[PDB]
Formats: sequence, C-alpha cells, structure tokens
Amino acid sequence: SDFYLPGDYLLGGLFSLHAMCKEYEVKVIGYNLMQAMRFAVEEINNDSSLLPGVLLGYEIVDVCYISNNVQPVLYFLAHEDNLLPIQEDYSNYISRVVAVIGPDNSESVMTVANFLSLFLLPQITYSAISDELRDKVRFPALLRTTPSADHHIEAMVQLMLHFRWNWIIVLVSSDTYGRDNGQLLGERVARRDICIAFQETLPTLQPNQNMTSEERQRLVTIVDKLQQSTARVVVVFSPDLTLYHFFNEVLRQNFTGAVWIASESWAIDPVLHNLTELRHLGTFLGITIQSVPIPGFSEFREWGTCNQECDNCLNATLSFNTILRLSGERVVYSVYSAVYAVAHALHSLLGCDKSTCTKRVVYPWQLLEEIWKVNFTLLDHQIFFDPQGDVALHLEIVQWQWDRSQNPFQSVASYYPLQRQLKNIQDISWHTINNTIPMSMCSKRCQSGQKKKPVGIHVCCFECIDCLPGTFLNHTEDEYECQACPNNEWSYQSETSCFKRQLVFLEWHEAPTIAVALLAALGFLSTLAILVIFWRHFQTPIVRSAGGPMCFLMLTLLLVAYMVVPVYVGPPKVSTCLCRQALFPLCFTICISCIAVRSFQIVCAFKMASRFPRAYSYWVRYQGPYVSMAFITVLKMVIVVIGMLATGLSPTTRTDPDDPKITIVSCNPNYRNSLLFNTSLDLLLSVVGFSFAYMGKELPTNYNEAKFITLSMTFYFTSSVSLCTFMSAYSGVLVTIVDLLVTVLNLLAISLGYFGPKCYMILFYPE
Amino acid sequence: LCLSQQLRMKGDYVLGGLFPLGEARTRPSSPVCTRFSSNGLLWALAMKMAVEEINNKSDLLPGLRLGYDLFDTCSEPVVAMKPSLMFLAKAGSRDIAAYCNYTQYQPRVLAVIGPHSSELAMVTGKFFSFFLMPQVSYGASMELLSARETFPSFFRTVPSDRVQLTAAAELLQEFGWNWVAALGSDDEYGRQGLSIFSALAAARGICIAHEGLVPLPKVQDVLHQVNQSSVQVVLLFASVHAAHALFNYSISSRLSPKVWVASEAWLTSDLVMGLPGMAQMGTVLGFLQRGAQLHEFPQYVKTHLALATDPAFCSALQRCPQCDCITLQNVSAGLNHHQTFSVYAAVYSVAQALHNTLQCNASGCPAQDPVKPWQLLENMYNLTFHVGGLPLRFDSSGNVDMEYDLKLWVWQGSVPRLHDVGRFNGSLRTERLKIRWHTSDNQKPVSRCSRQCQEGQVRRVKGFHSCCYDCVDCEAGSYRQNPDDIACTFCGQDEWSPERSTRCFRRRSRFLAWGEPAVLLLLLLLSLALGLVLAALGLFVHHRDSPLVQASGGPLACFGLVCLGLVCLSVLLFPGQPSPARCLAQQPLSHLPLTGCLSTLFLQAAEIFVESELPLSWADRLSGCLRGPWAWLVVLLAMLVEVALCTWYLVAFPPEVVTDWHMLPTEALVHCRTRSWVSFGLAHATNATLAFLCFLGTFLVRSQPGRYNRARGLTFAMLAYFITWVSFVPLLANVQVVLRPAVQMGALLLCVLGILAAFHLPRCYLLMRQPGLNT
Ligand SMILES: *[C@@H]1O[C@H](CO)[C@@H](O)[C@H](O)[C@H]1NC(C)=O
Ligand SMILES: *[C@@H]1O[C@H](CO)[C@@H](O)[C@H](O)[C@H]1NC(C)=O
Ligand SMILES: *[C@@H]1O[C@H](CO)[C@@H](O)[C@H](O)[C@H]1NC(C)=O
Ligand SMILES: *[C@@H]1O[C@H](CO)[C@@H](O)[C@H](O)[C@H]1NC(C)=O
Ligand SMILES: *[C@@H]1O[C@H](CO)[C@@H](O)[C@H](O)[C@H]1NC(C)=O
Ligand SMILES: *[C@@H]1O[C@H](CO)[C@@H](O)[C@H](O)[C@H]1NC(C)=O
Ligand SMILES: *[C@@H]1O[C@H](CO)[C@@H](O)[C@H](O)[C@H]1NC(C)=O
Ligand SMILES: *[C@@H]1O[C@H](CO)[C@@H](O)[C@H](O)[C@H]1NC(C)=O
Ligand SMILES: *[C@@H]1O[C@H](CO)[C@@H](O)[C@H](O)[C@H]1NC(C)=O
Ligand SMILES: *[C@@H]1O[C@H](CO)[C@@H](O)[C@H](O)[C@H]1NC(C)=O
Ligand SMILES: *[C@@H]1O[C@H](CO)[C@@H](O)[C@H](O)[C@H]1NC(C)=O
Ligand SMILES: *[C@@H]1O[C@H](CO)[C@@H](O)[C@H](O)[C@H]1NC(C)=O
Ligand SMILES: *[C@@H]1O[C@H](CO)[C@@H](O)[C@H](O)[C@H]1NC(C)=O
Ligand SMILES: *[C@@H]1O[C@H](CO)[C@@H](O)[C@H](O)[C@H]1NC(C)=O
Ligand SMILES: *[C@@H]1O[C@H](CO)[C@@H](O)[C@H](O)[C@H]1NC(C)=O
Ligand SMILES: *[C@@H]1O[C@H](CO)[C@@H](O)[C@H](O)[C@H]1NC(C)=O
Repeated sequence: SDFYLPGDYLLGGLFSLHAMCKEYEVKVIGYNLMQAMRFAVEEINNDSSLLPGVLLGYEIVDVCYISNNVQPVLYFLAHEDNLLPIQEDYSNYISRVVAVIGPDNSESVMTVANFLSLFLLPQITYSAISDELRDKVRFPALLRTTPSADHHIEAMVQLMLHFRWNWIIVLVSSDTYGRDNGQLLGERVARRDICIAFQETLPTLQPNQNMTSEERQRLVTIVDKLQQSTARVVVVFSPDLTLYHFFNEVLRQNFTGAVWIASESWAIDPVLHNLTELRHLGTFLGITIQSVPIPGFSEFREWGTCNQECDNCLNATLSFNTILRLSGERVVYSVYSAVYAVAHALHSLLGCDKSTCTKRVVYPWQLLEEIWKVNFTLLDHQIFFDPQGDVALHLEIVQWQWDRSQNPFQSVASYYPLQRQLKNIQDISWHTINNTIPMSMCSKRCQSGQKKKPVGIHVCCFECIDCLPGTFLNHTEDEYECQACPNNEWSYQSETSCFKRQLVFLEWHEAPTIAVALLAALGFLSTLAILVIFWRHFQTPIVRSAGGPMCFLMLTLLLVAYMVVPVYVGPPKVSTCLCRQALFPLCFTICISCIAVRSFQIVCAFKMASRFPRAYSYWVRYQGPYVSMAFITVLKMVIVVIGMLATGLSPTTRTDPDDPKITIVSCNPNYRNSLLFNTSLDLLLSVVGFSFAYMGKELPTNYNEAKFITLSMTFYFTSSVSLCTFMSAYSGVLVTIVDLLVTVLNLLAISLGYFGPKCYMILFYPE
Repeated sequence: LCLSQQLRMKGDYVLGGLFPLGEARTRPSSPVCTRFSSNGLLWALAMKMAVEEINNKSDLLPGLRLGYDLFDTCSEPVVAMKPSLMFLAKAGSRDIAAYCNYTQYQPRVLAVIGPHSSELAMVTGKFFSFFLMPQVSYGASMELLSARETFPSFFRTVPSDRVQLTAAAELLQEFGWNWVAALGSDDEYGRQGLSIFSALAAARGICIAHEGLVPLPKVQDVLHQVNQSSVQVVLLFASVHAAHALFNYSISSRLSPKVWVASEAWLTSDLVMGLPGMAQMGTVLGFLQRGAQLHEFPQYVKTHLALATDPAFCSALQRCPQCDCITLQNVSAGLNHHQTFSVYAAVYSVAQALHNTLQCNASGCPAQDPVKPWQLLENMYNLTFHVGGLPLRFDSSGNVDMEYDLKLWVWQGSVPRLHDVGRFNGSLRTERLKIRWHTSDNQKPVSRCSRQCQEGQVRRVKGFHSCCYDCVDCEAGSYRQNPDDIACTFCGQDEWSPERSTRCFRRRSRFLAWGEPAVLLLLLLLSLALGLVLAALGLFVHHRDSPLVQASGGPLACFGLVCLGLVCLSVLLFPGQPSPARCLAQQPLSHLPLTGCLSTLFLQAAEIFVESELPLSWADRLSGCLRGPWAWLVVLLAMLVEVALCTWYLVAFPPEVVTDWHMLPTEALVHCRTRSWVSFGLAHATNATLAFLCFLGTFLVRSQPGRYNRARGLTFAMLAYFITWVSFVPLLANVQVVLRPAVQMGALLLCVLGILAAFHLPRCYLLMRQPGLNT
C-alpha cells in the first residue's frame, strides 16, 4: 500500500484521517497532508543532490483526533520484531523510524512528545500552535513548522491597531485550546490600550447531533449579551466543529454589524463558508499561514497493521478538490518543509558530498542534534529552527469572499514573525454602506478642551465632561483633570487658552470722568473766588459776627478737597487710597460738624441759656464751638483709623458679574460697609444740624444762616439717600464714578448753600 | 539501613507504585534524582503497611499474597515513564511489545498506585488507558482527569477540584456575595480552577468581576485590577507559592482587608499561615477535606525504621539509593500527613476489586487463571470498600465521594487557628452566628451587583462577563431616551425634567395673571384710588368758582386730577400676557400724566415761593405771568419734553419681552424687561427733578396764623413721592421676578394715594365739611 515504503531510513508519520478510526467520518485535510508527505519523500528520492544513493522511506499510521495516540508511537519505537526493550540508557538503541512527523493538534503532539522524550526521536509537528511546546525543558525532541499562537495573537492585535479597534469581544471554547488562546490574547491586549468588553465561553457542541434546551438557553444568552454590547469586533477562539450551532442561532436572532476575527482553527474551514448565509453578518477576517505554491503537487495529489488504512478518503477529497485548488495549500507546505528538514539534517549528518554517502548507522538523538541546526532554502523561503523549536513562516490575515468564481478565502494582509510586524495590507470589502472602516470604540473622542473622566474599569472607556469656567485643559500635561489658569485671569466654557483679564479703572480721558472734572473745576474756581473776595472784605459784620477763622478754615479745607478730587482717577495705588480716605472723609465730616455747631450755637444756645446758666457761662468763657469741633474731628480720625485697621489698605480686585473679562479696581476691599459707616456718621450729624436750623429757621441771626444751612443740609440728605438707593440697586463699573459725582456734588452743596449768598450780598448788596 | 530492599515483595498478584521518592540534555538517559523526599517515603511505607495489613486479614483475599513494586518517580515525567513501561512489560522479560490493542498484553502488575502529582498523572493515565490498566491515584485532583473518554482506567482517592469549587460557589451564593473576583495561580492548577469556577458561577448567578492569573515566583497589575472594582470577596484558587507571593506583596502595599475564599492548597500551609502582618487581610474561609487519619501509622513506621536498623533481619532477606542513608528525624516532620490515608484507601480499593473479581468467599478463594488487569475495571466501578471502618465508593467517573469542612482563620496573639463553621456533603450548611468577620463590627462584608436596574434608571454592564448593571441616577433635566442607552439624554432646553424620570415634561408659561391674589389686592387698591380721584374731581369741578380751587390753581387742579386718574388707569396695563406693544408702552403711559400732575404742583409751588421769599419788585412781574396762558404753555412744555424723552428712549432703549427658559424650576417665564436702571431711570429723571424743585421751593415758607398753609400739602405730597419711590427701588431690586410688575403697580398706586391724601384731601375736607373758611 501507499502507507509503507521500504528504505535505508524510515520516517514515521502521524495524520488525523478521521474525526477504530475507520468507523469515524473521513477528513480530507488528513489525506491532503498525507499526500504532501508522500510527495516530499518521493521528491527527496528523485533529487540526486540531496541524499544521493540513500533511499528515504516512511511509515504512516492513521491516528484519530484524540482516541489513537499511544499504539502508533510504540509501533514506531519497536524493533523489526515488534519488541521495545527497556533500559536505563538508549544511546545505543536503534529505533525502527529515524524521525516522526507529529500529529496535527496540540494534545496528541504533547502525548507523543512526552512518550518520545525518553528516546529523543525528532518530532516536527505542524499546525500545533500551543505555547506550552515553546519550552524545551519538557519537550527536548519537539520541533515545529508553524508559528506559535503568540504570533497569531500578535497578528490579531496588529490588525486591530491598524484599523483602530480598541473595544472588542472575546469568545472562547470549553476546550483547553480556547481557554489558553483567550488568556493569551487577554494578557497581550492589556498592554496595547485595547480593552475587552467581555469574554464568554461557548459550550462544546459537536454537529450532527441534537442540542439540549439548556445549551439553547446558553447560546441565546451569549448572543443577547453580544448584541446589547457596543463592541463590534468579535474574536472567536474555538475549533470549527462547534461553531455551527452558534452561527445558526446568531442568524436566527438576526444580529448584524460585527467584524468577526477567526483563529487558525476555523479561519480556513470550508464548511462554514459553505453555509453561505454568514455573508450578511459582516466581515469575516481570519488568521492563517501564507499559501506557498508547491510545484507539481496538484497533479500528484489528483493522480492518486491496525489503524493504518482509509477507504472513503478519495471520495471525500473529490468533492472538495476545486475549493482546495483555488484556496491554495496552507498546512501542506508545513509537512513538505518538515520532511525536507529531516532530509537535510540526515544528509548533513551522513556528511555526504552530493555524490557519496557514508551510510553510517544513525541514532535518533544524533538526528535531533543535527536537525536543530538546519538552515536551507525551499521555494524561496528560509527554513531554520529558532532556539525554541519553530520556523518563522509568514502568517496571513484572510478575508472571506462569498464568490465561487475566485478564491473563497482572499488574502488581505501578511504578517512577518521575525519582525513581529504586520504589513502589506490591501483593500478589504467591508460590510458598511460606503465601504468605510467599522467603528469599534467604546468612548467617543472628546471635544477640544474637555475633561476626560473614567466611567468603568476599562481604561479606554471614559466620559467627556466639559471644564468649568475659569479653567482649561493642558493636553500635554494631563488630559484627565482640568487645570485652572493662575495670575487672576479667567476662561470661558470649553476653552483651552486662558486670556488675561484686562484691568479697567478710571482713566483721565473718558466722558463721565471729564464731566466730573469740569464740574469739580467749576466748583474749585468758584470757592477760590469766594475765598479771594472774603479776604478782600474783612472787619465786616457778616464775616465778624459769623466765624472768621471758622469760615476761612472751612473754605481752605474745601479747596483742599477739590484739589485732591483728581487723585481718584488713575491707577489705584496704596498712597492714592491712603490720601483719598484720609482727606475726603476727614474734610467733609469737619465741614458738616462746623455747620451743625454753627446752627446749634445760633439757634438752640439762647433756649439752653435759660435752663443751664453755668453751661452757657462755661461755653462762653471757653470756645465751645472750637472744642466741639476738635472733639468731632478726633472722633473722626479714630473711626477712620479703626476702619483702616478693619478693611485694610491694599487696592482690591473684584470680578463684576457684568463681564468676567474685565476687572474693576477699587481701593477698599469692603466698600459697602465702609461707606455705610461713613454715611451713618454723616447723617447722624446731619439730622441734628438740620433740626437745629429748622427750629430757628425764621431768625434773622447772621443774615438768615438757618435757612441756607437747612437748604444745603436737605440737599445733602437727598443726595445721600440717592447714593444709598443706587448702591442697593446696582453694583458694577459705574460705582466709582457715581461716588465721585455724589461726593463732589455734596462738596458743592456745602460750598454754595453756605457761602454763595454771602458773596451775593457782598457784591450786589453793598448796603 | 537497607530500607529500599523492602520495596519489592513477591506475590500471586503484585501492585505497582509511583511515589515522589526523589527530587531534582542531549543524550537519551533518564535524569537521576539524588535529593531525598520524606513525603514520598512516607507514602511508600503507607502502601507497604496497607499491603501487609491486607495479607494479615483472612477475610480479604483469602489464601493469597499481594505484592508491590514501589518505584521512584520524580516530579518530572521522563523519569516516571520508564517504570510505566516496566509495569506493562511481560513478567520476567525486559521488553514491551507493540500490539494492536490491550487484549494481547499480559502486564506484570495487576494495578498501579498512580503518581501524587496531577501533571504526572495526566501522562501516566493517558499511557495506561491504552492497555486499560487500573490506576488509582492519590492526590491527583484537577477535574479533567475524570473524563472517561480519555481516562477509562484512571481512578482516584482524593476528591476532585470540582467538589470544592462547587462548595465555594455555594458558599458565595448562600452568604449572598454574587459579585466576587476570581484569581488563580499561573500553573495548570489555577487555570483549571478558574475555568471550573467560571462555569459554576455562571450557573449559580455569581459574577466574576475580574479573572486574572497570579504569576508564580505581574502581581501589581492583578491587584490594581482587583481594587479597581468594588469587590470585597476574592476567591484565590492558587498553589502555596503563588498565594504566598500575592499575600506578601499585598502586605507591602497595604491592601484593604478582603474575604479570601481559600483553596485547599494554601488554606493549611504554614508558609502562608505564618506570614508577618497576615492578620490584617480579612477572614480566610476555605474548604478543608474531611478525611480520617491512620491512628497507628507513626508507630508502624517507627517500628519498621528501627527494625531495618537491625542488620539481622535485612541481611536475612536501586530504586531509592538515598533512602538507605536516612535516619528517623529526617522523616518525623510529616507523620500526620493526610495523603497517607489516600494511599491506604487506594491499596484497599484495589484489593477489594481483586477480591470481587475473584468472586470468592472468606473461607477460601478458588483456583483459576490469573486475572488480567483490564478485568478489574468491570468490578471496580460501583466499588464499595471499607477503609478503617469507613465506607467509600467509586463513582462512574472514578471519583471518590467524601465531605468537606468550612474552616476559617481566627486570630489571638498573632497565632492563627482553624475552626469548623460548616460542612459540605453536597449541600452546604454553615453556622454563620459564630463566624467572626474582619469589619469594624461583626458584620458580613457586602459585595453585591445589581442583577437588574430599577425602572427609570440607566444600566451599565459590569463584570468580566456582562453580568450585572451599574444602575446610575442622573440629575434633573435629563431622561432615559431608550432602555438600551448607556447614559440619559438631555431634552430640548425648553422643557423641564424631574429627578429619576423616563421622559421630560413641557415647560408652560407662568406670568403675572389677572387671578393672582396680589393682583386682586392691587386692583382693589386701584379701585379705591380711582374712587378718591373721581370724588376729588367732582368736588373741584362743582365748587369751581370758590376761592379754594381759584387759589389752588383752578382748571389746572382739575387737569391734575384727571392726570392722576389716568395714571391710575394706565397702571391697569401692566399685568396679563406681555404683548410687545404693551411692554413697550408701559413706561410712557405710566409717566406722561404723572409728569403733568407733577408740573402742575410745581407751578403752584413756584407761585408760593415767588410770593413768599422774593422781592416784591420781581414778584409783581412773576406772579402776574406764572398764571394763565403762560402757565398752560409751561405745563405743555413739560408734557412735550416728557413725550420727546419718551420717544427717544423707546426708539433707543429697547424694552424686550424675553422668555427666561431657565428661571423657574418646572415652568416657563415670560418677562417684560428693560435696561438696568437706565431706561426707567431716565424716564424718572424729569419727574424727580420737578418733585425736587417743588420740595425745595415749598419746604420753607412763612405760615402766618391768619392765612391757610398752602405749603403743607405740597411738602407732604413731595415727601410721600420721594419716600415711596426710594423704598420702591430696593423692592424692585429684591422681589421675585414674577411679582416685579406687581411691585411696579404698588409703587405707582402708593404714589397716587400719597399725593392725593397729602395735597387734595385736606382741601376737599374743608370744601365739604366746613365751608366757612372759603373767603
Ligand atoms: C520523480 O517524481 C515524480 C513525481 O513528482 C515521479 O513520477 C517520477 O517517477 C520521479 N522520477 C523521475 C525520474 O521523474
Ligand atoms: C433532535 O435530533 C434528532 C437526531 O438527529 C432528530 O431525530 C430529531 O428530529 C431532533 N428533534 C427532536 C425534537 O427530537
Ligand atoms: C430578523 O429579525 C427578526 C426579529 O428578531 C426575526 O423575526 C426575523 O426572522 C429575522 N429575519 C428576517 C429575514 O426578517
Ligand atoms: C458548499 O456550500 C454549498 C452552498 O450552500 C452547499 O450546498 C454545499 O453542501 C457545500 N459543500 C460542498 C459542495 O461540499
Ligand atoms: C465513491 O462513491 C461511489 C458512488 O458515488 C462508489 O461507487 C464508490 O465505491 C466510492 N468509492 C470509495 C468508497 O472508495
Ligand atoms: C541562514 O543562511 C542564510 C544565507 O546565508 C542567512 O542569511 C541566514 O541568516 C541564516 N540563518 C541563520 C539562523 O543562521
Ligand atoms: C457613499 O456613496 C453614496 C453614493 O455616492 C454617497 O451619497 C454617500 O454619502 C456615501 N456614504 C457615506 C456614508 O458617506
Ligand atoms: C502646559 O504644558 C506645557 C508642556 O509641559 C507647559 O510648558 C506649560 O507651562 C503648561 N501650561 C500652560 C498654561 O500652557
Ligand atoms: C500483621 O500481623 C503481624 C502479626 O501476625 C503483626 O506483627 C504486624 O504488625 C501486622 N502488620 C500490620 C499491622 O501492618
Ligand atoms: C485486538 O486485535 C485483535 C487482532 O487479532 C483482534 O482479534 C481482537 O478482537 C482485538 N480486540 C479488541 C478490539 O478488543
Ligand atoms: C484601592 O482603591 C481605593 C478606592 O478606589 C483607592 O483609594 C486606593 O488608593 C487604591 N489602592 C490601594 C493600594 O489601596
Ligand atoms: C515581599 O514583598 C517585598 C516588596 O515587594 C519584596 O521586596 C520581598 O522580597 C517580598 N518578600 C519575600 C519573602 O519574597
Ligand atoms: C538527614 O538529616 C541530616 C541532618 O539534617 C542531613 O544532613 C542529611 O542529609 C539527611 N539525610 C538525607 C536527606 O538523606
Ligand atoms: C467460598 O469459596 C471457597 C473457595 O472456593 C469455598 O471453599 C467455600 O466453601 C465457599 N463458601 C463459604 C461459605 O465460605
Ligand atoms: C452500578 O452502576 C450503575 C450505573 O449505571 C447503576 O445503575 C447501578 O445501580 C450500580 N450498582 C450498584 C450501585 O450497586
Ligand atoms: C448532607 O448532610 C445533610 C445534613 O447536613 C443531610 O440532610 C443531607 O441529606 C446530606 N446530603 C447528602 C447528599 O449526603
């Protein structure tokens, strides 16, 4: 039969022909790889440059997926008489086979390598991707012709990164394959800023049998939890057998819009593509080995003890001939390269010089030692074994195309294990409306100048909350928290660049301030002329019966107040406010006190002289108005000093509600209470002064003093009430100019309503 | 000592043996382990004791001798494979043939006492299963060894990990911690435990917040992920070393205390148990096995050690060459080891299966051909064997059944002790009244997820699986647009929303309506003011020829009364729906007649002042001109200047009917608003100046007793005007915005009432009641 070929050195094989093994259903891939190995050995026999004059044989034994993994290896290690000796050292042992091409799945390879470790027979497994075969401590004589699952996971991660998918879904199987792949991908993905929405285990369910109600509920739960999630990249680590029911129920629930990523198990499975209803679910990417065109192999394949036979293999392979031919060869080159690796190792071990061979007896451990160091070329591919027993064959991301006229599995990317880089990506026919890359992000990109706030355990998921007014976001420093701008400058909503608050204050060249300046200059000129006239006429009954020194000091203090009026306008400094609050309130209060004491002494003194005679005698012996004036003045310095100690001295900066962009500057941080106290004292003096004037309003006294005092004092009362109501009903930029207006007009009242009629009767009434 | 010489014993049926007697390439030579292991020798002596006791008993295997081959297997499988091949080789020959199936084999050992390690047990069982060799393995626990598809001949005497993981899941479900974190060691033990616990938790409704693998002696990432979720119960299904490393790192980092559900690996390990600072890591509730102990094993082993020390016996009579150069204190550390009973019961189970297969009684046991190893399997399922007075059974999957004990750690003087607070025999039964927790009080640490979200909430999927929803309440102004939405959506800013609401409610306008009680009281005040105005007007037009009105104006008095009435009438337009024309014309129609009345009163005041405090020379010219056609011209000039100013600040200052969508909580606002203090301030400037000049010219006068005081009414009218508006301004500045037109109305109405009661009321009083003074 074709399962045996005598030669100088046999070369055992282990292929999964069914999934005794005869009663199981036949598999086409096993026979395909079997024919690959046969063709490789046959072409080794043909080639006179490789192994010249040394016939190479083989002994292929059918092994099931799991069931048969012990008897074939014992057959391999038995002598020609079917007896395997037991001894401590096997260096002198000669086995029937010289090497073995291991099974196609991880577990049977693990068993065969565990049992062959004693003898150190080389074993080049193919398409076994488990990473527990990477270490040579427990598998000293195990090799590979297929990149490990590490590179499959790396290709998947690079594919997600290239298309900007950072929110995925992992589905595994109850088997060890799915569990290990899921854990490996989860460990790999946590360091590339890609999150896993959820990982779920698909129950094991072989086809061609009826499912249970509990499993149906399980699947409907899986697909419900799949659909309710916002991730649109579903990676599946599961053998192709149990994925029929899951996809059937997915079609049943009518779920669409997911980019399925397939592991190597079902990325090239024909039957799932043959279902031909998956084309509406979305795109079906997958990871698989690059197809290497083996010359003169399709024609060779088409030309053609126990558990060592098959009958229905050819009939089964007949139906899948066209799909296999158009799809190319994926795992066939793995077996081809493994057989050539053994051949090159044996050729180098025999020390052949492409014409002669020493034909020395070969121990399998010697062949392993030589095969660990093979580096040749094969179909423009370099075949060399890495120190952990692998050869870097290019991987490939393949996108399923539902058209029988061309390749059912069309390549879209190539992965190079040596560089760990995925490159050469072509166009992919997506499932979107206008062929746009599907979006699989959990959190939208935040608008410029917006704080990022994590919402769950996943780092890539967050909520965008805008920065509150007065702060921005420095993306360079940290994008998770707002950073406010120092130096007393404000920021608007969603603003990343704080702007300096412009300092607005009373400037010389403005309309209200120039009006105030003109009014104050008119008052100053009028009162200066009044002083000039008063000094021009003295020894006059009006200026002598009334207080001469009193009026002179009052008018000089009014002159000073007018001259210091313009210090208000300009940049508010410490000296500015100091002189302002030490001159204006002092002078104004001293003027009001003099007016009140004059009205008192001209009206109420006559009435008081009747009840208290000695009080009047004391008042006239001394200078009662002078001492009362000094007492009120010292009270005023005391109160201004205590307000000084309370409210401070440095000019303040307050943000008006009108516009945070502007910042008015006054000199008193607490102006409301300070002006309230000042006006309270002024009005407490004003009420008694006005009452004293009004009780004696008709008396001629010193040329109708009570009448003018009354009119001026009522004018001040109304102006103070106007200030109070304006301040209570308004707070903004015009507060300072209003304070100037009211202060200067109060000064005008005190000047005019108490000195202007004097000048009137002096100039126009010389009688 | 030659203790190793007894590792063989001839008999009709001889058992195998794989024990860890030793401990730890280019050539195919098996590595040799020279390090000595006390546990392996204790187990081998235990099985030797069991075999000797079987041979002592006459009711078990009568008239037969049972032997054993105690072979050394290091933890490595390469050194353990050769004893297996030796077992399967034909007796008396040193080779094993490769036949098609098991039936052609005649193994030299009836059964094999499998390896303690489970990683070795996998390979050994997979090799033996081809020949259907009965294997009973002490200590092999992980579950997939029970799969009869790949291990048809593999039995065991320790419970699988499935039973203890089911016990842990039932514990978590019974105490109510349905939101836990599962951890496992990096080896196969932890991975299998995590997978099994994943399945069990998914079945039982428990969710796993985070599934991570603690690496063998990274950890920082696993601890950070565990702490990221609000989980207070962590199942640590790890080996001794991984658990020790985890707990040491948590000690260094000062992790918050948690309820660690302990696997049997590290629950009773003294390395983890005596770790410094361990008392600050919460309660540790594990499920220790409940298995008997050989009460006579130490005496037996000490007797045979002393007896092998005797040269006579052993001289009268390798696998473990290091076992000969040992002494008694090199093994005394582990005499009370619970795997001794597992080995003892495995030997008894094999012997009982052999006895049943020979189907023979206590008196004797009939002669027959020697029984093949694979013939034991048909009789070793359902097997019921008594080991020291305790019955045990082999399930259909080769797993023995025994119960567990829920043991927690207690702490007094930093000395931890184990205490029984439960029992798992297939149905957990805990005594939680005596359990002492780590919380500040004796309260169970809450760790729970919301399986479903209450109506009106947004749901956010949590857990490693999409298990439980983090129900979140979001503030007012938002609603749950769809049940599947992650976050609630705002609505159109023109409609309010209550807290915890599925949908928004439309905002409806609420202005100053005609039915408001304040509106009613001000309408009553308006009607009273109108009645007073009409009465005064009738009085002044009836007695028009009297000196009263003649001195107090005349036609000007009636004109001012009509103006006051028209101000009262124009007060009526403030309320209601704020039509744009109405809001625009509020101020001018509320100010023109008031300006007219104020100007009339000011002309009266000016006449009084001229006749009072002016020289007669100017008086004879001013008095004769200030009354009559020139008075009409003056009041007309006042009215036209007011009208010009009114049109100026209506064309310049726009009075806007704004709709404040975000002032009232649940209802809309329609506000008639004008410029702040500038519009109505400029409108009030003329009235203020007229009133101020009137007050100034009137509030001093000489009122001789022989004349009527024509100034008191004017002074008090002007005073009332000033005080009512001064008090009004802060009322405008502080009253809630809806009642702002009502405050406007009150200002105007009190203004009219004050001017009436001060100026016109005193005149009318003497006009009606005492007409004897009108000369
Ligand atoms: C070479 O191999 C082919 C198949 O590839 C086989 O048919 C043929 O007999 C071999 N020998 C020669 C000399 O062609
Ligand atoms: C279940 O599957 C079996 C096996 O093919 C089939 O005969 C049967 O019709 C299916 N349905 C039910 C309801 O049993
Ligand atoms: C689409 O989904 C609906 C709702 O689940 C389902 O009833 C229907 O069968 C699905 N397929 C089609 C073709 O409508
Ligand atoms: C291939 O897919 C088709 C389309 O559904 C299906 O009918 C056929 O059975 C599949 N298998 C083959 C041709 O082997
Ligand atoms: C293949 O199937 C045909 C019928 O289509 C049958 O006659 C033939 O024997 C089969 N070949 C086998 C089983 O090798
Ligand atoms: C194999 O040989 C080629 C050709 O000289 C060389 O480029 C390559 O690096 C070699 N590989 C190793 C692993 O030495
Ligand atoms: C795709 O193509 C159509 C037709 O030209 C175009 O109108 C549409 O905007 C495109 N789709 C998208 C999502 O941009
Ligand atoms: C923002 O970060 C940059 C880069 O570190 C730094 O130079 C700068 O001072 C930070 N602040 C602002 C206000 O730009
Ligand atoms: C077996 O019985 C003998 C006496 O016949 C006794 O010395 C020995 O200790 C027994 N073996 C045991 C208990 O293992
Ligand atoms: C084992 O193989 C032999 C081959 O001669 C066969 O006769 C026998 O029935 C087989 N026994 C089994 C399959 O149990
Ligand atoms: C653990 O989480 C808490 C709560 O979020 C946090 O305060 C703490 O810093 C975290 N880390 C440690 C080591 O406790
Ligand atoms: C415990 O953790 C500390 C801090 O990480 C580490 O340095 C130390 O080696 C650990 N202890 C042991 C006994 O390994
Ligand atoms: C017996 O114990 C001694 C003292 O600890 C030790 O030196 C010796 O190696 C031990 N023997 C062994 C391990 O075989
Ligand atoms: C049990 O079997 C033995 C051995 O054949 C026989 O001698 C004996 O009589 C039987 N019956 C009893 C009751 O022991
Ligand atoms: C033996 O096991 C079978 C399993 O099907 C069971 O039906 C039977 O009752 C068992 N016999 C016993 C426990 O005696
Ligand atoms: C387990 O023990 C309880 C008492 O704690 C008993 O009621 C129950 O029947 C037992 N169950 C089994 C399966 O042995």
